[PDB]
Amino acid sequence: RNQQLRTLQEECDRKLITLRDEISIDLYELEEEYYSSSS
Amino acid sequence: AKHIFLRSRAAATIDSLASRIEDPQIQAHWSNINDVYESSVKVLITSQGYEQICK
Amino acid sequence: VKNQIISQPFPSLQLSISLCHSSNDHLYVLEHNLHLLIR
Amino acid sequence: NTASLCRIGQETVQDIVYRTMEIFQLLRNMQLGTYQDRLTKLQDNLRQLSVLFRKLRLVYDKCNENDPIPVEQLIPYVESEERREIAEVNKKLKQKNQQLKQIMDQLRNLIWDINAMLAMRN
Amino acid sequence: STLVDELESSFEACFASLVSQDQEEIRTGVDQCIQKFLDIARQTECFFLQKRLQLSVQKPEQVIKEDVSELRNELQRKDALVQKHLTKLRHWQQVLEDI
Repeated sequence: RNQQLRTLQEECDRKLITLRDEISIDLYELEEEYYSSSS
Repeated sequence: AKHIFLRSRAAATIDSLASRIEDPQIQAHWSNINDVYESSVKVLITSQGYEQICK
Repeated sequence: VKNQIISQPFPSLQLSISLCHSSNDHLYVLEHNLHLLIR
Repeated sequence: NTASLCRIGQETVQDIVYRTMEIFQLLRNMQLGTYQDRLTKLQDNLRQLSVLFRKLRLVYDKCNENDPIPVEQLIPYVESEERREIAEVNKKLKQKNQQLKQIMDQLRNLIWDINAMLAMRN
Repeated sequence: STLVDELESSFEACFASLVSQDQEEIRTGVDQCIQKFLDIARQTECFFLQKRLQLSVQKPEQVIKEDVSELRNELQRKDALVQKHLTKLRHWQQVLEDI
């Protein structure tokens, strides 16, 4: 039961890593969209 | 707790800078990878039109 | 007092730590990390 | 309107100048089947160069079609309803900047939550 | 007057170093063409500095036309991203219920 749940732990780690990266990309895109305006 | 509070205080200072001073432009960027105690952030205050020259 | 660690780290800052014993505003990251600290 | 055309003329002059340095940058990469790609690339580059030359001649005639008033009126000596639209939309775009500012502040709180997750993940 | 012509005159002079049918001519030839070519270019800027400052001070309307023109083009690109952002916002919806 140890490695079986550790595989799910690492799968969720990869999922949260991808979500964090994708999100951060959206945040930087929004930031440079605001900077595209003269502000 | 001191690390979180000091990051919040730095955020408060940079938000005061952003809201008070919008003249050149304000840019704040943060490292995507961080330590538990120390961080590394980038602050840019560069003019409105010719930022690519004043490097 | 009984379950209340009232801490004053800074002269302009103070925080409460409570054993909420329900016997059935808040930051979760500290105790969520503390679980891994004791693990 | 004509000021926008003069700005377009200035930017097309910059376009030809950047075109000149990019031609000198591209041609200096080759000295003496890889040769065919570079020459086709430079042929497309000079085709676009000729198109840019003719279009700057066109916009130069377009900006030179109208000038009677000469220079030295330009030195600043010390001795209608579109303005309502400008005044009303300036504070709307400022309000939009603030409305996205609170949103990105909430995202800042989210990213300060998420950077501590990997900090003590192990 | 005819300032493009002496500008484009220096263009084929820039080819004089390149096209033909001991190094000292080459360093001079690639120089004085270019230094006069940056001469002939920076004055067009100051000529353009003259021409649109003429348009800046002789009339105030082409100033505010281009001021509206830059903010409308900012008004779209502001709106261009936010419901793009919103559609994107809808994207990590189903990305996150995968567990």
